[PDB]
Amino acid sequence: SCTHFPGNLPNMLRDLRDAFSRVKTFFQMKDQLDNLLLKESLLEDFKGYLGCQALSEMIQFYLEEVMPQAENQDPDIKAHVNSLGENLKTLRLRLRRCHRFLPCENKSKAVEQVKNAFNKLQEKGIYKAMSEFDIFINYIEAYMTMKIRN
Amino acid sequence: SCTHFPGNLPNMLRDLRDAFSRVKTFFQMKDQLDNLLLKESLLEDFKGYLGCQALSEMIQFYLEEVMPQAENQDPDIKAHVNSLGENLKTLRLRLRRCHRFLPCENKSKAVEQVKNAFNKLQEKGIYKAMSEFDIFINYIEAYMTMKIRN
Amino acid sequence: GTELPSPPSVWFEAEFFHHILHWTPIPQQSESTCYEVALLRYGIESWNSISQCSQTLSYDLTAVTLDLYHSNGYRARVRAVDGSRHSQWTVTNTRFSVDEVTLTVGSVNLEIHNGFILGKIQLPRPKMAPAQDTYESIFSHFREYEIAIRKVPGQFTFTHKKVKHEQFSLLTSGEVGEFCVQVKPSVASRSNKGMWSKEECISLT
Amino acid sequence: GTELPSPPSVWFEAEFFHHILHWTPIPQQSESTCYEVALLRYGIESWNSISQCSQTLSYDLTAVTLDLYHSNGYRARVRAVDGSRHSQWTVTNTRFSVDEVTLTVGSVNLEIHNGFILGKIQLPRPKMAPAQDTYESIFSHFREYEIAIRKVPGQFTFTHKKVKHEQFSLLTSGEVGEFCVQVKPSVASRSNKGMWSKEECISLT
Repeated sequence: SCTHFPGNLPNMLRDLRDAFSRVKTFFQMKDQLDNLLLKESLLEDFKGYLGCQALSEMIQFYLEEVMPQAENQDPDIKAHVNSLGENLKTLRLRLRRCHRFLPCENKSKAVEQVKNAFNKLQEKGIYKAMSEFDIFINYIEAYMTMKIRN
Repeated sequence: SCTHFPGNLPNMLRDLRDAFSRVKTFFQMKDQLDNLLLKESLLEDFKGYLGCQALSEMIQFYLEEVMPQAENQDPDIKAHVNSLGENLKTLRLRLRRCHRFLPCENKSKAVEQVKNAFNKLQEKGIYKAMSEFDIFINYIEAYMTMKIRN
Repeated sequence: GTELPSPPSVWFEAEFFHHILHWTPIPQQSESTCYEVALLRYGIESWNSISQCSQTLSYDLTAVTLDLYHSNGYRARVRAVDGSRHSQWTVTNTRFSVDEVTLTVGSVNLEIHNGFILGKIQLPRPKMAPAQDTYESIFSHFREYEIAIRKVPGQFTFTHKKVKHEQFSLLTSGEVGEFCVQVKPSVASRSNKGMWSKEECISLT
Repeated sequence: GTELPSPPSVWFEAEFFHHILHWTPIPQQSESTCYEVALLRYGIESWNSISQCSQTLSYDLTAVTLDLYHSNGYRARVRAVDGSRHSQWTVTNTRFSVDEVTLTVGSVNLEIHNGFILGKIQLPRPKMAPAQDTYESIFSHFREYEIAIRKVPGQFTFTHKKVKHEQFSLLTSGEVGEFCVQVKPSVASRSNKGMWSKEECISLT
């Protein structure tokens, strides 16, 4: 569940950092380049209204590209790295389940029930969903006006 | 491109409705049930802060499940229905390319360049991205504080 | 023949708060025969009878659908009644929503100024319309109008202009005479049809 | 042997704005030998020499890293110099960021009230710290403290309490005597280590 986020996160970030220091020296000794990769631009995107999408992508980036390819190269830390990954997923989870921290990863209630209601029809649902396309267009047009007007 | 949306949309919704009326009678004559499927709850989600995600999902729902399975059943309108689909995609496109109408479908600039910069390294990138994990955690922790504090 | 034929078809024909139901008569109907009008509100499986017997081919369903522009529409049906026998119901093919309301204007008064004439498009304000539901309220944005101008001493030709306000102006270049105007409304996002307004001229001289 | 050995290792040891570089000496070094301290700012490929020759095993790098808590950290290196010969550079293994700053408190004064004593945790305000960069400013939230209390006439034992404010209270149940206090700070989201503060007692009697 979610206590619409009071503060359980602090410790989760700490767990993350704690999980990192066990691979810190390794990768930092290993990385002999001095240019910054996570440009402050990333931070400005995070501090931007596309932020959520920025945060989800980067998190996906590490869990899918980076961490996987790293444990790939040197299986020594493959353990400690994977653990940082589990530690990173436990973070994401607690995020997309509360206080508008990761809305850009949350399924929609209505869209689920409406999908269930449909699937529970079949032949009949394929017809009622299409014959309601006008209402659909209407809702979309409503969503839009919530931006071009009050 | 995008003129950060002045008003080119009106006509796009009209094109959509115009595209629909050519299948309206068909599906509406065919659908002999009188219960509402697109419950007003969907509208409230659209009018909710998960709205964007609600709108993207429904649009995906029609283009992937409904319209495909409908043209499936009766290929007569299979043409007119597909056209409403092209007409619906032209709508979505113009939406996720402007005035914060569909941000929940937009890639992030930073996350792209940073991915390009990485891929352009290889062995070296796998190390510099991991040795910067602390900065990462820092940006995330920054993103968070933009919600638990000013 | 032990059965009474059903109305060939039932369809709405509506203007802003002038939602009239129509239907073709059954083949060779007697005068003792009348039609029963029913009404269904989409989203609620419940048919209601508005008129148990109407000796007409139309019925003003306004009063029972005043919350149309704030709904998902209706469904109507009609069956013939003669004596104790009646027909199967004939229901409208499409769902009557705001999409089947023919747009129209209330009126268009004009004024003669200088090198031009200016007109204001008075929108329709039907009595049956609950005050909260004005035209500008329902079709909040994208309202447009087609303007047809005709020089009176002259032939039956028209100059067409397009405005995006309920107010406009027309250049009276120089010539005098009279100028007859008629407007057709639309809403740029809706594909509703519109009806040209009643002529409306003004004596420049 | 035509070469001069390099310092076994270089590592930072820092407190809030007390960023000191350390390094072990080269095996059997002469007194004519000194170390040269260099500095790199992450994100800029450019090494700078802070000290061309230091006859020590430490160097206060504060002044040249005052914008640490608003950066991505540094990298330092040291090489030995004797005559005209020097060693390869020995660089810190990790990147010195805010993660390697040992937390500490400025001071903790106490007051005797009633069934309790209350303490205020004065945070560190080093002179070298540019006014905009206060402790509460850098570690804006999640600041916590470990409190160790010791009854003076007594043995060397401690009661441990945990507070989440720079201010706290301790119940003086009844007994008199004296109460010695020491605090250890942390930030719930960071995993930085902390150093227990200097004893700080108060004469209840």
